[PDB]
Amino acid sequence: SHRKYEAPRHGHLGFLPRKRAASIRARVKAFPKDDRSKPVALTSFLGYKAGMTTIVRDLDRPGSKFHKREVVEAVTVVDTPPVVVVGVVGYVETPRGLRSLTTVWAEHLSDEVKRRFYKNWYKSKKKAFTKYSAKYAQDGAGIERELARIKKYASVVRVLVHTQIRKTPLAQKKAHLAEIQLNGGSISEKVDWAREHFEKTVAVDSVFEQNEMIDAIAVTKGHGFEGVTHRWGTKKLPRKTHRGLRKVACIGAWHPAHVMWSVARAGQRGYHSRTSINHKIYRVGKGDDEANGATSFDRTKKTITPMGGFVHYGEIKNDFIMVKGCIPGNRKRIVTLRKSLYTNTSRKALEEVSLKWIDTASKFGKGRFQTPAEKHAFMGTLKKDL
Amino acid sequence: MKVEIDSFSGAKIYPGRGTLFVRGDSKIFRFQNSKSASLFKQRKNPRRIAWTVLFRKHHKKGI
Amino acid sequence: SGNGAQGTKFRISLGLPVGAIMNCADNSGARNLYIIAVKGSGSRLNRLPAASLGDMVMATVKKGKPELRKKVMPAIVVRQAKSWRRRDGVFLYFEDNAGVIANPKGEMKGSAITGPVGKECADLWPRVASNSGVVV
RNA sequence: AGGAAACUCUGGUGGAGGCUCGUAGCGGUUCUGACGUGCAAAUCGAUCGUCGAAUUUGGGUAUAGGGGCGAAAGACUAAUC
RNA sequence: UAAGGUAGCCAAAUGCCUCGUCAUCUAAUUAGUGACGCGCAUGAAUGGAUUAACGAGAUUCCCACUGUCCCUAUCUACUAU
RNA sequence: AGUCAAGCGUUCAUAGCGACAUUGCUUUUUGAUUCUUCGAUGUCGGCUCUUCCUAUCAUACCGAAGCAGAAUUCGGUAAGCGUUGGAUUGUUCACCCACUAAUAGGGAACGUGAGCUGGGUUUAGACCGUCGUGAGACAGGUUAGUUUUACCCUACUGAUGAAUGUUACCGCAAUAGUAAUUGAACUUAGUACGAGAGGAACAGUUCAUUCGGAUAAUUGGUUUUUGCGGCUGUCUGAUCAGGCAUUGCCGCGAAGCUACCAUCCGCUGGAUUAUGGCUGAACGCCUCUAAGUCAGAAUCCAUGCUAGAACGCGGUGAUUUCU
Ligand SMILES: [Mg+2]
Ligand SMILES: [Mg+2]
Ligand SMILES: [Mg+2]
Ligand SMILES: [Mg+2]
Ligand SMILES: [Mg+2]
Ligand SMILES: [Mg+2]
Ligand SMILES: [Mg+2]
Ligand SMILES: [Mg+2]
Ligand SMILES: [Mg+2]
Ligand SMILES: [Mg+2]
Ligand SMILES: [Mg+2]
Ligand SMILES: [Mg+2]
Ligand SMILES: [Mg+2]
Ligand SMILES: [Mg+2]
Ligand SMILES: [Mg+2]
Ligand SMILES: [Mg+2]
Ligand SMILES: [Mg+2]
Ligand SMILES: [Mg+2]
Ligand SMILES: [Mg+2]
Ligand SMILES: [Mg+2]
Ligand SMILES: [Mg+2]
Ligand SMILES: [Mg+2]
Ligand SMILES: [Mg+2]
Ligand SMILES: [Mg+2]
Ligand SMILES: [Mg+2]
Ligand SMILES: [Mg+2]
Ligand SMILES: [Mg+2]
Ligand SMILES: [Mg+2]
Ligand SMILES: [Mg+2]
Ligand SMILES: [Mg+2]
Ligand SMILES: [Mg+2]
Ligand SMILES: [Mg+2]
Ligand SMILES: [Mg+2]
Ligand SMILES: [Mg+2]
Ligand SMILES: [Mg+2]
Ligand SMILES: [Mg+2]
Repeated sequence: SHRKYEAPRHGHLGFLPRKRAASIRARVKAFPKDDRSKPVALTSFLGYKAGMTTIVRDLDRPGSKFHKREVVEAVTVVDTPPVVVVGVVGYVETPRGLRSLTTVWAEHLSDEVKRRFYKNWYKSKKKAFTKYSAKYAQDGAGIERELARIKKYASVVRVLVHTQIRKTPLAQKKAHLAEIQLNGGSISEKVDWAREHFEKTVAVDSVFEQNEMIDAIAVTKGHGFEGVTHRWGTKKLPRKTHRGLRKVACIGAWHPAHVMWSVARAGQRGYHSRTSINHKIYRVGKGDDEANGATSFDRTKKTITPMGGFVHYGEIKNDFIMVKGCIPGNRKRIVTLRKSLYTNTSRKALEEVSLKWIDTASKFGKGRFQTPAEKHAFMGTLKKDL
Repeated sequence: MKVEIDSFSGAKIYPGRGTLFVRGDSKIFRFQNSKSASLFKQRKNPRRIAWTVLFRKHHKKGI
Repeated sequence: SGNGAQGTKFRISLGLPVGAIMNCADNSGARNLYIIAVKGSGSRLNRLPAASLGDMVMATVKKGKPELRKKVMPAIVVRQAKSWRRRDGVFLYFEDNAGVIANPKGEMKGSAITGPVGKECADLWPRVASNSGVVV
């Protein structure tokens, strides 16, 4: 018989299977559409989620009742040390999709990137790209012809980059390596830009700018095996339920004589790769700068790091991206930012944002003070101070 | 933005921090944290809580 | 809310389900209001229709004058006592649940309101804003 | 103490009751909880009924199968009625 | 007809029609209570009517209280592993 | 659900209906039957949860009206999306209150008891009424009454994993899934329309409902941080410092987890259905149609998103000597 009262479906079927991700770095499944008019630029960037804080900004929404009034918003900080370009690769378009035909690496690879090709680095001869380096040091022979091959073929070019993991307070020592699509000029211009940028660094402001809506791609925080009640949001059964009540009562009718795929069941929660779109960049902050946390209204020279550092992360001595809201993934996780795949006007992606004040109080508790100078001025002298 | 003062402990309240409480006599109290809020709703006297600005003013500590 | 709304209301945390009893702030001779319905509330299985500040509800007078008891009438929630966030991020709450009795268009049955009212209800209903002494 | 008298009233004393709250004890209401190839062919935990008697109980003794016994449920009569 | 149900009581644990009609209780009540009685099929030791107190008896409402619920979350021990 | 059309509809069979008749469909009614099951298929309702159907209640786009506007009615493509909270009743059904865009109808062994519950029916106890001489009977009423087992196979949810010279990195994308939904306010505008009463719509703006995916800066919750402090009883001769009280209790309590109880986010291109058209014969005229063709729906397919064939694939680095 029919279900007595209608109710919406618990959970979303387009986020199936709810399994662990393949890798800890989420894959960029799609890049912005290219145009052969703009200069050669990247389409994505790599950073590490450092934590959240609050800002205060004056809202400019002509029609809201809080127009030209101050609001506080939750932002998240992505520590982005400047990435390093080591290698490019091109893709020809077959009737079976895109296919890589070549990979041209830079001559000198750093230890933090060539640790990625090792599981036991401490007991190794470190022989990696040593014959490719001997393929270098001639005029150009074993490199320039593959570059010309990418020019002759390969109607989509991707640049191999790697993070600078030693510039972050993480204890990993093994950088993350990824491909970023180029979205400017012809194939020759793309590969010439890459060849010029071999063994060289790219800063985050060369690709992103303020008030730009971006997409955050990351693997969410893991929670292990989880029951159906929290995994899918089903209703808890009543109190006098034998054999437990954090379950689904009916897992299917008699016919079809099978448990359906659409029945909510227990399993892994978290550690899924997610892509959250339409996140406005509020500040492209420079690490080569004091007063990162200062605004034109605050004007007290304090960096973006809170008191006592970021919880479980550390300091933000490098450049960073302050982006509005929540992004998937926890702290210390590699996070791939991406430009928007379409142009959104919406009267919200076009809003220019100027910050008034940034919170730098301690996140290790109910922090009262933004700076140690303010703390000492309020509290006076102590017993340790003489 | 304005930095308000805690109505119980005299601490500085930054935007988006702490809570506000409107009592039936139309009086507005502000608390930086649930500690001071719970002490207020326990009706403790701030002149007898040793870490409050009112206490230190009453005892001339750092005065 | 609905008909007599003067503009919109940003989402206030719902603190008054049906069956809740709030005080009667105005001088219409009623003591308490008993919430039986929420105007504009959605439909979800097993979910109670819950009211926030500024919302128009249907209520009955459980205690008060017999001219007002034993009938359904529109009311307006003016004090919530469940903590809610404003867009400037201050979390605030009164110390009691309180509403006034109004017509379906928003004109109050009474003439004066005791205690404070929320400005998120005052801006939504001008007749409440007229008889309100202090608006926070 | 009051009253003409009949007798009434107040304060104590006393310690009655198949009285009452509540232990040990006896029982077994509810969770229709635990267990339910159990610790257990009836248990465990909490919540409960009663707790000076028409009480609880040992031993001895009597009643034996169409019979016994039954404050009566077709209950019990050696996990058997 | 032997006598034709008296005193009482009632949609009662007893009333088919029936969720009987009226009133009250609620925003709304096949429930509850108070009334009415041509009562399928109430009724006097087949005991009738009433009844203070008592009740692990059945039922309705009110106050208080609460994760029973809106709407779930978190923690501990022993499992499960 | 049709066909016909006597009449109703002021006038007018067919805007909407529609008698006397007649043709069907369905298996969500109740019957009829007895084919399977009596060496047992756990049997009413509710809760919970998924999917399916369309005979569409709402929403999208349209056609018709005895459609001036507003409201409404009939019908088409349409099952994409949603279809509620309660009083009484064991109820299915029902009847009211109220919200809503709407509170449409059904199936899946009359879905679903090794998923729950046990209120009801349907053992044994007991009461009343009627019947019976009686034991007893009653789809008459009432009350009390044990709801067992998965560790096996498959299915499903997750998790590994041999063999593809080894090992590592970066990738492609066949296939499969897919998601966003609805309303209000301002403005349009007291404008169009209408004698008046009344009274719109497109675009735009701000919010909100339902759902979903994350996240924990803040707020709230949680406390074995047994972290700090306090309190009772007892013990260590007292003090200090502690033990026990099945985590002794109380207040605060970071971190972590977590909440529409907190915050953020939830894309745009094509092909079409209904329908309206263009050109244009058949039928020298006319005609959206026969050839051809245009625009077009919450539709479909892509973009996007989620997994990645463990017998689908590509590129790339290093490839062992005194086993
Ligand atoms: Mg069903
Ligand atoms: Mg249905
Ligand atoms: Mg049970
Ligand atoms: Mg913190
Ligand atoms: Mg329900
Ligand atoms: Mg006694
Ligand atoms: Mg007693
Ligand atoms: Mg005892
Ligand atoms: Mg027991
Ligand atoms: Mg049991
Ligand atoms: Mg068991
Ligand atoms: Mg018997
Ligand atoms: Mg025996
Ligand atoms: Mg009589
Ligand atoms: Mg009667
Ligand atoms: Mg009731
Ligand atoms: Mg009666
Ligand atoms: Mg009798
Ligand atoms: Mg009893
Ligand atoms: Mg048969
Ligand atoms: Mg059988
Ligand atoms: Mg058989
Ligand atoms: Mg068999
Ligand atoms: Mg079976
Ligand atoms: Mg159809
Ligand atoms: Mg059937
Ligand atoms: Mg079953
Ligand atoms: Mg029963
Ligand atoms: Mg029986
Ligand atoms: Mg007889
Ligand atoms: Mg029978
Ligand atoms: Mg596909
Ligand atoms: Mg969630
Ligand atoms: Mg807290
Ligand atoms: Mg906490
Ligand atoms: Mg033409």
